Amino acid sequence: GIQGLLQFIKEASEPIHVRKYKGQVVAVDTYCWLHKGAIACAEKLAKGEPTDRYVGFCMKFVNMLLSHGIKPILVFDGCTLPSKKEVERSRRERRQANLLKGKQLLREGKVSEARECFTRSINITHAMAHKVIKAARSQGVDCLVAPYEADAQLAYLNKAGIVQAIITEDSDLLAFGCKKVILKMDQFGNGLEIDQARLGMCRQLGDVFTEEKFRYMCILSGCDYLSSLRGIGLAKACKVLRLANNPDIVKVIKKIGHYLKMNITVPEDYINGFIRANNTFLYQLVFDPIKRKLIPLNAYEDDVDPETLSYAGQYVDDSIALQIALGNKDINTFEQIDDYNPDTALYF
DNA sequence: CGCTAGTCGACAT
DNA sequence: TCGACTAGCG
Ligand SMILES: [Mn+2]
Ligand SMILES: [Mn+2]
Ligand SMILES: [Mn+2]
Ligand code: NA
Repeated sequence: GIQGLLQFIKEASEPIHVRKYKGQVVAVDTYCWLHKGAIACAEKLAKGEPTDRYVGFCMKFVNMLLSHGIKPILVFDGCTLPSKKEVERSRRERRQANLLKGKQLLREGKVSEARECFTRSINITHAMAHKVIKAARSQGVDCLVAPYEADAQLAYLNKAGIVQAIITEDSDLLAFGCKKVILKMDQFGNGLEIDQARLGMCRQLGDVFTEEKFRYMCILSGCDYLSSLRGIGLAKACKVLRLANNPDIVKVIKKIGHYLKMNITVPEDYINGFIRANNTFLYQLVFDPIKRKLIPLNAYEDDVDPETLSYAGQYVDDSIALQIALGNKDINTFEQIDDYNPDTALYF
């Protein structure tokens, strides 16, 4: 999550409606709808009580898309990424803390604060997502569980031309190189659209509107893969990259103390972290829904050795990747929880 | 002025 | 899954 990215490129956004993509294909970061839908029933998901309201919550959105002739491809998060294991551990810890806090508040009498702790201990399991998948398949809507992060999968779907837009709330999709991103979409169909090509409209970006430089900026600002340097945001990173008259990024990062004229100590492990973060944004494993195989988000360059890309996702057999993609195989238990077969009547 | 980290929100009666 | 708002510090 690139904090303050949306407001930073505000001049490259515009209010639209979904009808602009009428008759076209659009992929969806479904976990946002899952969270917002789970908020309405936080306490019941906290007590372990049976609840399927979030299903209907996502379904009114899906149906709203179907009403305007849109073809939605619901994309779901899959396995945990090693480049995000720290943030995941932290989030898990906070969810646990809030859960225990709320449960303690139930043993007193405070009902509001307990609900406030329960609405911040929301854990979107893969079973709920599977419920949403079943509900979507009952309506004939394509679904796809990403090998890891849904971000990279959406990015691939958008870059491959399989979809023409990405409905999400996360700003990372821009850093992954998505062409068209639809943000802040209500249940009525109104939202903001940020096109990559329009990134040149932002005067405060300068010449930093190319995919590579924009990615470097987003990384230097501070992402989930790598915490930024102390005192470095979007503006200073963009400033460095604008003053960066050098194709090699490493030397620039080593010269960040010069480009900003500040006292910045940069550890080697932070440089390695930047390389790993960049390679995470570039070559994270996604799933080709047509050829049915595990591929990186972008084709490997000649200046990169895929042997040292374990943090960007581990390769598995294409059959397993397909079973996970369909959602038939649970992410954790790695066991078959469903028996859906797309052949026996997205996947051409 | 820009960056940081904490608070607060998304639901919907 | 995330972002929006802001007091407080450089
Ligand atoms: Mn998760
Ligand atoms: Mn994501
Ligand atoms: Mn993300
Ligand atoms: Na930062």
